[PDB]
Amino acid sequence: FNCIDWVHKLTLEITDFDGSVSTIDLGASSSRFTNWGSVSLSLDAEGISGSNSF
Amino acid sequence: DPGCSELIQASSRITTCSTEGVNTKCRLSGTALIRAGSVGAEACLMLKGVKEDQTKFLKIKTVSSELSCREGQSYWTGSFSPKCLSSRRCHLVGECHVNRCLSWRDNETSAEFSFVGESTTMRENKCFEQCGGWGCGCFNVNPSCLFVHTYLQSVRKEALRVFNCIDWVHKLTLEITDFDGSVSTIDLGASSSRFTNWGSVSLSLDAEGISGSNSFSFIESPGKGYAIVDEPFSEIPRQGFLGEIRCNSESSVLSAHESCLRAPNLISYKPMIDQLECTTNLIDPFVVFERGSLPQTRNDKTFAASKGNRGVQAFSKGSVQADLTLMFDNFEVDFVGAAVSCDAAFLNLTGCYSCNAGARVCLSITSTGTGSLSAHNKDGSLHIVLPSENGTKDQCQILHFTVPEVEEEFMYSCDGDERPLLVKGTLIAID
Amino acid sequence: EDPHLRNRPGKGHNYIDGMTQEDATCKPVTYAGACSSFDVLLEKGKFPLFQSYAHHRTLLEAVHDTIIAKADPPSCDLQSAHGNPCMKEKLVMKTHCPNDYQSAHYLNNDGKMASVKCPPKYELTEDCNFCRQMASLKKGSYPLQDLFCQSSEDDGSKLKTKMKGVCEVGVQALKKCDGQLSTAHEVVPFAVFKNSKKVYLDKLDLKTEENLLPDSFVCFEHKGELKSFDISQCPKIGGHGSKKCTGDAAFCSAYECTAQYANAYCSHANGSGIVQIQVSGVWKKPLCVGYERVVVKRELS
Repeated sequence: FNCIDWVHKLTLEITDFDGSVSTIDLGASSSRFTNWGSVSLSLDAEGISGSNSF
Repeated sequence: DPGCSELIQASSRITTCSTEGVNTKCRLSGTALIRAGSVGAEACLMLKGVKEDQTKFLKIKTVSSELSCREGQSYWTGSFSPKCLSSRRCHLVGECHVNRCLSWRDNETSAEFSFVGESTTMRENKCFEQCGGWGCGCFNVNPSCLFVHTYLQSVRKEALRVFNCIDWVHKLTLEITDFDGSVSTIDLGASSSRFTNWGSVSLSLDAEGISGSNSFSFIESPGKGYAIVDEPFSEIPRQGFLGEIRCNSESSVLSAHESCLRAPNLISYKPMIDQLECTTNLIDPFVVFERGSLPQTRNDKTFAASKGNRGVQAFSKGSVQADLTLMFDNFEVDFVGAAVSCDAAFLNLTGCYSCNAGARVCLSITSTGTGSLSAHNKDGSLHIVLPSENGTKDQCQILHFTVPEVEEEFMYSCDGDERPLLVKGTLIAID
Repeated sequence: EDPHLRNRPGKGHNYIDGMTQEDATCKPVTYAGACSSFDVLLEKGKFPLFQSYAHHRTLLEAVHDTIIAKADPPSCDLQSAHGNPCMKEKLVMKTHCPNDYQSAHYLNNDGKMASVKCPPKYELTEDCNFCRQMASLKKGSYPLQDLFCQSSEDDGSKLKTKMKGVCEVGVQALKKCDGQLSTAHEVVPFAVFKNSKKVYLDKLDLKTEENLLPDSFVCFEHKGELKSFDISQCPKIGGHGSKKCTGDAAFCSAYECTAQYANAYCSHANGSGIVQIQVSGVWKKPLCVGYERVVVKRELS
């Protein structure tokens, strides 16, 4: 396979208020689904250009 | 304290009157031109009946100089998060087939998720190929299918209507006072036309006009402030730019209706036998909304929201040079011929001469009832008209002069009889 | 929300003095009986106003509700000579009306219900000016204009007709036109307040505020096929009534409901509530808003 763009993914281990541990991940502007609602990465200023030729 | 400044007399070409029950009912039908005032100054067209005391007033107060924006192409955007629903089924059972799951249509509803319903919520149907045999969860050697029923849900509790501007319309908010006493507030922008009960008003001459707004898009928020974006407006709902998942109304965004537009094939998928991680990559409008929240100055102006009416405006630091056009649609103006009398007194005089701001005057009008005062000099340079009331009241209006040493005797009349009145005061040079 | 356009709240009377020959099948108005003064209002695709305001009163029911006065005489005789007061007010109403009729009610200048009459044996013509000889004859009254009625006690006697660009409409002498005028036939709506005048409407601005009102619910029956019954017999919260009635959250949220023990099913209506008007830039609550097709004399150079 190939890669059209390098998505800056950040593996976050969100801990709830009661103490529930949930490990998720957020990249660029992707959203997930947690027990407390939803979360998504906002600002992103990190990337690698030239990925189609690999 | 600020009152009428540009005081002109109506021509007799469109002025008529008819006595009905000892009541001169003046009627106007035509088009008149009046000079617009500056910030604080007012303008009114004085009516002349069949005698001296019969004189009304149509004073119009100018609030401030506003620069409204012209809207056009807009859309309702918002954030959304997909909800993937995976259900792996072995081959030769139900609808799990090797030649059907690959070329699966989007409009067709799968049997593994047909219990949801054919609602207006944004949905889509996919079809992935998995493995077969006892290595994952089947009985035949043929690969199994993966029925996917992903539906979109609204994330943000509010929607935004991103619009754009093509030209800055110089709008002047006016508070027109009718002849009977009904006060109405309207607005005139560049060449706008607003119909009233006594006719219609329109703006003719314009001055301020910011050119260069086609490469800037605005963001409107219901109930809160506005915003500004430093990029040209986008119309094609593509990926990357603002407006990937748009709609046409607030209910279509808060409830995710099928009438909204979106880019084909935009929801990613991660098939993991029985697991599924569907997600999107849409730009959050609240990021630019927070990074560019008004007030945001540009070049040499100040962009802000409006007060009362919804719409983007702009503030400038220039003068007020415009001409108001009045129109009368046969509006009957009655006035009793038995007017009351009253006496006036001088108070103070502070302002400027030979300027658009003029100079305010203080006059103590003491009468016995609600009437109208009319004052005129000798050389025919100025004219004072103040609505008389009952008791000792403080009145006055804007009086422009051409000499800092103001010294001219005025003769005021409330019901026909004239009385002398000398005024004085110093002024400053205001250009 | 079953469409029931036969239940009439309040009195439900449709008759005028001098011609009370329809008090058997129209007093009150129910499912049984045949009255030409109510059956013509249920036409399909003809009277959208009465279909929209189904659970509201009309004009005759408003007169019989002791909330508005009637004209004098209430039934002008079109057969007598030496003229009649009901001539200059109806002659300007150039409208179409079927034959086999004997009466026609409308609104005059003083805000009163002015109607005509036809003694036996005379029937109305195509215009309704004179009465001619005559098949069954509809002894009721054909409504020449479409309007509704409701309960309102808001003050507004000093508010007259406020029109712009029209010097004379219908028969009333509004503003004085010193120049010329053009005679045309247009449809101009009108309105009426509590003891006022026939206030015509230039900008029709109406709204419906649907609220928990007793006239916004229809009760059914329990057999063991759901026919209507009555709404004034259902018990209330803290009050007393006849047979117990139940329903959904709207009927049980305001009244008393026992579901299984109840013997009636009260459901919510459709298109009924507080209706206000926007005249002179202010919101008011009138008695009935309607329209007509009369002679409109606008301004002309």
